[PDB]
Amino acid sequence: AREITDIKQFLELTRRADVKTATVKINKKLNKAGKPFRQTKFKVRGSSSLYTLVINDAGKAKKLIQSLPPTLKVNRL
Amino acid sequence: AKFLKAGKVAVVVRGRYAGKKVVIVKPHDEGSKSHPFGHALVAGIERYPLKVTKKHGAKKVAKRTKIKPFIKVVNYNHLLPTRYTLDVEAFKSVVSTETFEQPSQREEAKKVVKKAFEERHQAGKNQWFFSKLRF
Amino acid sequence: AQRVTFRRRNPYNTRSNKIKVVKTPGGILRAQHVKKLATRPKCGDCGSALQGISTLRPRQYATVSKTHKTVSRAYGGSRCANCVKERIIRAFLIEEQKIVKKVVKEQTEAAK
Amino acid sequence: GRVIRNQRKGAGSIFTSHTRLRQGAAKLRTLDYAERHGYIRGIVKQIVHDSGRGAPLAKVVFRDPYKYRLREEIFIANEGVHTGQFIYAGKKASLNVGNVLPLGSVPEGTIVSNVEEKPGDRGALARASGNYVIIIGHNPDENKTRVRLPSGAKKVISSDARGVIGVIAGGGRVDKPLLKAGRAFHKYRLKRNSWPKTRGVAMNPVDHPHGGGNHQHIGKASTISRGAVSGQKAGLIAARRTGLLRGSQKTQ
RNA sequence: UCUAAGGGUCGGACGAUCAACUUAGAACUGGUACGGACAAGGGGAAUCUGACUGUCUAAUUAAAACAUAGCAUUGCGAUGGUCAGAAAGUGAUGUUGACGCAAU
RNA sequence: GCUUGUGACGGCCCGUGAAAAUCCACAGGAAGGAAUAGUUUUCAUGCCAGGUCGUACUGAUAACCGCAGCAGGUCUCCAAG
RNA sequence: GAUGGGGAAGCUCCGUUUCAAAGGCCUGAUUUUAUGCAGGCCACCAUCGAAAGGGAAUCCGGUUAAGAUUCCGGAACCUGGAUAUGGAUUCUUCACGGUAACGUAACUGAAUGUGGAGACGUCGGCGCGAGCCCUGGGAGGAGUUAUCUUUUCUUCUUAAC
Repeated sequence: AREITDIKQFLELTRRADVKTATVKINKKLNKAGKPFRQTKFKVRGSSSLYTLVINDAGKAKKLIQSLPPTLKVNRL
Repeated sequence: AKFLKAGKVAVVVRGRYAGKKVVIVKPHDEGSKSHPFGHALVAGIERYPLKVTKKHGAKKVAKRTKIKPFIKVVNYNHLLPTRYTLDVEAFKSVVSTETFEQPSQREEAKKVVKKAFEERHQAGKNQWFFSKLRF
Repeated sequence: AQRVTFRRRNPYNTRSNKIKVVKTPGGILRAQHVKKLATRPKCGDCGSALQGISTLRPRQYATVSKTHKTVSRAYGGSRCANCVKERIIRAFLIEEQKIVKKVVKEQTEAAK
Repeated sequence: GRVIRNQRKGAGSIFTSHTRLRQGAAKLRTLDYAERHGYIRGIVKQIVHDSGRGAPLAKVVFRDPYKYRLREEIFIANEGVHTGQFIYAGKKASLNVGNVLPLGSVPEGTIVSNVEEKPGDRGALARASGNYVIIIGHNPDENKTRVRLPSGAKKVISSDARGVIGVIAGGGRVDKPLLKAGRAFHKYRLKRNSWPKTRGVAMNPVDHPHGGGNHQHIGKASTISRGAVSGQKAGLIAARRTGLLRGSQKTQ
């Protein structure tokens, strides 16, 4: 349902409580000029909404996977 | 003849404060930059005092007579000029072009107009203005 | 050239069995039943569509925030700005003319 | 023979009034202390078409004297009355169009509508589009006023009976030919199952006195004693006379 | 097979760009045919009769019969007219009131 | 363009073209409310529960009614070049 | 179509707010108690009657020999009931802003009153949406290929919320 954009307010969500699981999707999308890049979506299943955070910069993305609580069942790919 | 004056009481006839009594305090008959039209700096009540009976207790009366004030720039066209008139001295100062912008200044003003108005209503010097006008 | 069906036993083209057609992610055409449209809450002293007030079917207003079904003036929903502007004036002018209607007949009382 | 058409009507059935769409019924205010002694001011909120009845209604609303609330009555509208109009009711109300006064409070000449037959019955006489009653004179030998009814007849009712100044609205509706059966169809559709009408003379004897045949014709005077028995009253009922007149006025 | 006429958008009497079909005209051509199948009014002059549209004898009669608008007559002001019921604190018209209801 | 939905208009009437449940809102101001602390669930979020009966298929030149797998009858939606 | 009633020898007929003593909603008192009561307003008022009228809320994919808006997967919404954290509000107690139309993430409100939505005909042209129809480029697959055709056919989709 909902999309999130504050990379910080996301991070509160990742603890939150009711949030037992989440998921990291990877898309081989391509930019306006058209060069194959790595979009990566962070989906977080809360009790009654699915907040998916979209990160287009591959750099800041592969970092954030190592900022999720270690007690959250991240499904990779 | 030319009424729009220092201490004229009028009824706001539009927007939120619609229906409520006020006193003009600084007329600005010419157009302001922001505010390119005939307007007036006013101060009226927003929450009137409540009614008072013999049967009322000590602090009940003290409570039923608090008065939530308000201050506004308001277009002359959104005003019902009244025949009534109220002295503007104690607040004359607090209400100027200055006090608009910076909330706190609008705030300290209301603090003062409220002390003044609540005062006016005790030992009923100037009444009417303290009643609701019902429609 | 793809054709469709109602998705509920009602086979008659009534008002409550209005239907829309949708291409699904299946790449297939499908009917989808559509609720009947809401109408604009109207102003209760001139009958005009209330500005600022949302337009849901009636029970929906119970699932909506208060800001959606009012405005900030005397008579939020209810009446229509030009009708409260008329309304106040009419009040003030008459209550004034009362005092007069009153004082004027007290003068011609003494005159007698 | 058979029960004739005019007898079958008494039984309701297929012949009752078509009333779904009607507004409420049309009445004066119930006669109270307000109206018995002073006046009471209402506004006419809307004026409205009533199915089956050419002649529009006025929905006029009054404050409740004994409770905090509004009360809407349904007047018959009187030509000239108009939304936003104030309506004054009762003994002291002044002689303007639209108000409702006791007959006993208006001068001879005054013309009124929806007038009560007994004081307080809430309106009986002159109610259809265009009609009215004229007050001809008064007689305080018991509170009576003498009037003229739309039909011609004079009638003396209690000066306490109320009327509403003016005539009923809805013009001369009847001045326009109906033109085609369909207009009568729709006409009677909002009233009652009285249309079309088969002549008795086109029925067989079982069905009607006119009935038998070999050439169409009534075969006996169509002019019936008032004391004839039902089954027999078809035609001209207690006709004191019959035939073409060119009449021109009534009873005066 | 040609001719001409009929729009849009954007840059200051033109200029650029996009997009439709329709209409009138002309030449050419054929075993003179071409709304090529399909589709698709026969017409006129009168007499009887009912004005019209509408209706009915399901299964021998659709009519010139019934209806109809229009015209006219009759009864009735409610303690009323007309009609219903064995009777009734009963009922139709009537959520009515003569520009109405009822009966021909 | 076709089918549908819808709007702002316009024509028509001696026809002017339901009702109730239900939901909201305003007017009203009863009353309850803080300073070492209360008000408030018409804002966001979170917990729990949602019973009973129907639910197959035919719907017609063979699933209905006409003694029948009868050339009759029997209400509707979708609609390509 | 029951009921106070009125007819009828009676099976029953009439009548439905009607010539009727026709209820029940809040909550204080009381904290012997969750409870009898002290407030009090409002009520010409059985019920049945629509699987086409009115009406709280669900969608797409997948699945069976036979069920699917009902199962599965995923994503929602409504209603009743509980409730806590956050946020908002207030020493000017029950919010600010905007000249105004009005804005909003909220912003106490009993009785009583009043207003709105439920809620409404039919025909016509005109505007707009959706699905469909026709169609260019390209990426695929099918077809025809003695001769011709950068060709013929076909896939290119997006739900409730």
